[PDB]
Amino acid sequence: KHALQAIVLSDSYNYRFRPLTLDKPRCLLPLANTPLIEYTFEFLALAGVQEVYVFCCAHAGQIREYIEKSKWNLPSSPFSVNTIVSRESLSVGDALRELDSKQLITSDFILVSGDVVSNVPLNEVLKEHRKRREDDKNAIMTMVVREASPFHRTRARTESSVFVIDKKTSQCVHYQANERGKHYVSMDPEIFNEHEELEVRNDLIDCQIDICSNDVPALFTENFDYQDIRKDFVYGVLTSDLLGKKIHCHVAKENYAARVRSLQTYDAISKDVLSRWVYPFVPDSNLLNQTFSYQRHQIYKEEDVVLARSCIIKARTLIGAYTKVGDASVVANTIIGRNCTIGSNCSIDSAFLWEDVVIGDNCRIGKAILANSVKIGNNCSIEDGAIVAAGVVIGDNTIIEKNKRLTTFESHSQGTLNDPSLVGIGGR
Amino acid sequence: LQSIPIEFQAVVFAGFGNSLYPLTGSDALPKALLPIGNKPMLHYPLYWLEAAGFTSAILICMEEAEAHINAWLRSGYEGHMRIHVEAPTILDDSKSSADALRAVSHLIKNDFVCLSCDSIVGLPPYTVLDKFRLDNPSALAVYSPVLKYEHIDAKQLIGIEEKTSRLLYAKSSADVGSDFTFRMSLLWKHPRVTLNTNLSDAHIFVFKHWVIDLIREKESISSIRGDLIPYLVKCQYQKSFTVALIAKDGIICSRANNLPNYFELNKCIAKLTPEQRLVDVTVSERALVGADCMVNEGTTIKDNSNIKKSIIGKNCVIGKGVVVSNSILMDNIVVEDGVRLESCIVASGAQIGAKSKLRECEIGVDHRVEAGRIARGERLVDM
Amino acid sequence: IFEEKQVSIFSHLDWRRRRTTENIPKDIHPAVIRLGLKLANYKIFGSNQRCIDLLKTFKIVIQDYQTPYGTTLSRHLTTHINSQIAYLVSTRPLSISMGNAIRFLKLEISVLDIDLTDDEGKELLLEKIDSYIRDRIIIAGQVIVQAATEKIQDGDVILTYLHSSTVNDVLIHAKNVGKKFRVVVVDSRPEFEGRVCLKLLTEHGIECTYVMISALSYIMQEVTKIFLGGHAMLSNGALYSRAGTSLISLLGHESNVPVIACCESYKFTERIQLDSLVYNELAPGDQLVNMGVDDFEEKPGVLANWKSVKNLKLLSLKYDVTPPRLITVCVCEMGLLPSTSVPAIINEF
Repeated sequence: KHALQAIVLSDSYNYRFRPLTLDKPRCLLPLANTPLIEYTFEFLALAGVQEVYVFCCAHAGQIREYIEKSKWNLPSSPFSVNTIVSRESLSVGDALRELDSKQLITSDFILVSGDVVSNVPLNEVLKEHRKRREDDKNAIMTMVVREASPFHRTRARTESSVFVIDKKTSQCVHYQANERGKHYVSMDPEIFNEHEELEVRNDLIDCQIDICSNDVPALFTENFDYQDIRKDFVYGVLTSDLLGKKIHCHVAKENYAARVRSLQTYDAISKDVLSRWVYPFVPDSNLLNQTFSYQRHQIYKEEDVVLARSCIIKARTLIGAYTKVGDASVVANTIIGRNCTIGSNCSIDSAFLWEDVVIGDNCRIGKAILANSVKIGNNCSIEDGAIVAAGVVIGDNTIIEKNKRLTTFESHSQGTLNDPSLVGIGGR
Repeated sequence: LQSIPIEFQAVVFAGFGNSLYPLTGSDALPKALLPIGNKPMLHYPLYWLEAAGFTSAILICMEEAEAHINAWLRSGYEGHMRIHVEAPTILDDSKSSADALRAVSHLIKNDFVCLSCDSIVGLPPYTVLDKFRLDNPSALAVYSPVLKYEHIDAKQLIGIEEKTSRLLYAKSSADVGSDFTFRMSLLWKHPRVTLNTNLSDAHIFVFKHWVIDLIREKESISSIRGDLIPYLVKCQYQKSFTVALIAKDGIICSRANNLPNYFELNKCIAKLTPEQRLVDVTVSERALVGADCMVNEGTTIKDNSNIKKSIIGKNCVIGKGVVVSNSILMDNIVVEDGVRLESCIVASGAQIGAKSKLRECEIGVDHRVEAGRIARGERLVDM
Repeated sequence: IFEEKQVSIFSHLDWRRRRTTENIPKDIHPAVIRLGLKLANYKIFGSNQRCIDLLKTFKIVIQDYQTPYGTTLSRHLTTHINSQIAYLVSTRPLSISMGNAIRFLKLEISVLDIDLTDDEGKELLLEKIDSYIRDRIIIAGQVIVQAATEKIQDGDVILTYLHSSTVNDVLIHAKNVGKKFRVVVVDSRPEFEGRVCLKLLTEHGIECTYVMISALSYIMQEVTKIFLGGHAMLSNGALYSRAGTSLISLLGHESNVPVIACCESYKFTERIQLDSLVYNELAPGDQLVNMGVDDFEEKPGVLANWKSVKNLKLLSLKYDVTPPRLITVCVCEMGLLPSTSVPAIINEF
């Protein structure tokens, strides 16, 4: 009832994005002209978190830094933020064991892997969690989930799971993640006897936003074989690998909640944010003192945006400040960062533009991410799935095929720089 | 006047029960005639059907029970309603409801209400019929909370999709025991399903007429609770339906609605007593008291005995110091003089004598009992 | 007495309903019974479908109808029919379209001049029931659709309120012929029929916007045309449709947007009411309890015990009288006419 704290496992999904994030961490990527971590913080602030620990590995320098000069390190901040640098591929549990070894956990804490976007107030979810625990100390964790439809566009594969819940006590008695190849749902009978009402739900979105008790970091040192909070911990609790413990669900029927854990979720959530689903967390709220203004058909423009006449920008389009768009250019369903330049006769549809991206005349761009200071030459075609990492310069009359990942760095992703750009890569 | 065609025809199944073993080894008086409120078991499904508007019902009977059932129908059966009784030869113990329903398949022409003789139903008839009318399913089944057994069978597992009334799991809560599966194809369609072990099959069904020939051609379907299971509306289904979709529904509520298929004769009988003053038509003497209890006609009980919280049928006298408590008495029972019947069910035609003390004991038809106190037993007469 | 006209301005509106069949009269045909249940239960169908089902049911009624030979077909068929009607109106008050089809059938019951073997008598009757359903409803509807569709221009932003069969057919047809437009669906409490509309229109691949009636002023600035289906068109030229329709037409007028009423001719009436309160249909007050986003999801409401609370009364009218000056054009199978020319059409039958 006092002093809650939250554990943010940043760096969880880095390398899922990687072409991007060979430059800046995943938690600092802009979703809709705003850093991905800011959403998580605004969520924890909404929850009333007093203390945050951000487990981070790659680019922890930048992360450490953003957090210092951010408003969350100011004295008026709702919670104190502390970073914990770990080694590569940090697991949930490895961090929990590290939390136990360092003895950092007081009370109940909110455990989150990656970055969340949510306007769901956890305050009442906490009260139910505390009241449940005040007579039963074996009630270990409350799983926050979102009511949805089976084929909901926000309900991806990780979120696609079957829950079997006691309709009154809201106790999860069964969990199995959906994976095609497995065509059955089966659980031992004896549950039936013990409960007397039971709801099997394939309509739930597993947000993996979890309220945990004091026991968890200690329980993860006791069970050192546990690495995933779902198929190791939850499975173990339900199969009694971890003795005599109770797991619980909270079904949110309102609001919004989701995690940016992949490219396709980053895309779908970006849509869900431009639609007012995560209100008040929308561009025109300007939490970082922007100048975003809402307009009809979900068009978000900052001040000092230069729109030439005969330029037409269609629905669900966001444009950062100091951005120029050329004559006869059509921008539809795309997000554009600060200080960009788009030439004449361009057609940009469902794409993503971060800061300082320059695009020359006569270009067709669609369903692609163009990181900071990416330059696109005249008469270029960028197709679906394309990921153009920061700094990359595409030469004139060049076509990037679907899904090609381009970078400016030392590794796996195809194609450095200099035009005309790959093929003909002037790539080191 | 009779411009109106027949919407439903009612069929009631009265097999003779192997459960209620002490009560039913009889060819004397069948299961369907075992009294509840000093009225035969058959009275209540027939009363419910008559109040439902029905004027004609088909009673599938057992040929040994043929004679006696007919006998009660001509005289004793109150509800002014006509019952065509067909006891097909084919039916025998090694069978249950749906083959009995198949043996008379030619008699079924319209949509048909399928009831059991042990269906004690207080649920208002219109709610049942209107639901079948409004939803228009191929079949609708009624369920109810299990009985509470004030006194000192296998649980039912029912998974319905709330909010459509659709029924998606009907397997008994024993029987498949090892792993109790739910095929994932049922969670992409109908993603939200409520399960219940709290409910009991009320053996009340209403089928669209085409169902009767799913019974005709398919021979394996023995009983209805072994016939509703195989409805499946979601699966691969390569079973040659001739006859838009198939939809099976269920309904439940808080009222008296269950089956004396088990020992539940006792608890149903007990339940069956929201009533006012006890009938005049039997004589009981000063030097004795009964109250809150049911006594039927032409039973007599003389001085200093005790009838506490019990049921006494027609044709019986009781007397010389008897204490009967929480017990049930049927018919033709010469309660020898002075006994103790605490929590007992005695069958009709049964004589019990020379001080016989029975607790929690069930004693069969045409069975004398002499002295000889015992507690556990259901008894008896030999072989 | 059977009457209660008090200080309550809603005291005269018939609130008595029959929700179940309990004690249902014996002479009621099965097909009539099921219709009585669906009329009193469904959220899904309105005047047009109500009339079609009513007629097709009455054919079954007459078809299964057996002549007594103390009288014959002409004098007593109209009485048996009257019995079925009395039961149906007790489950739910008759729609104008239903009442007009009733006068049609009853008239044609009488005009057969003591002629035929009954079976022939039945035989024709179902004919102009078949023909009434054919000409007055289905054929006319198709005429209205193409008449209305050609008023749609490329770039139109069309507003439809609730769930209207006629208007839905117009829009669907419009995209089928390849018209470039988008639809604005306005919904309202207690039950949200606009969702059924939105569901339908998006499944036919039409661009759609969805708002509540509270956001009418806001969304109207995008709207270029308003299409309305009618439960009935009054003889003074007024439109008698769902409860929020006048608000649609009023704010539409203020934004210089044409109000287009689409109504079949047989739904015209001789009735003229000067307000929306004298002739209307009461909806269950308990419908207004549900907290909003969904209906029948079981949420309790502060107002749940309103029946027991003194001076607290919940109320939802089903219908609405939209004044003639707010209707731009009436589109029937006679073509596009001023709504005021309704009583003229009734003379041309």
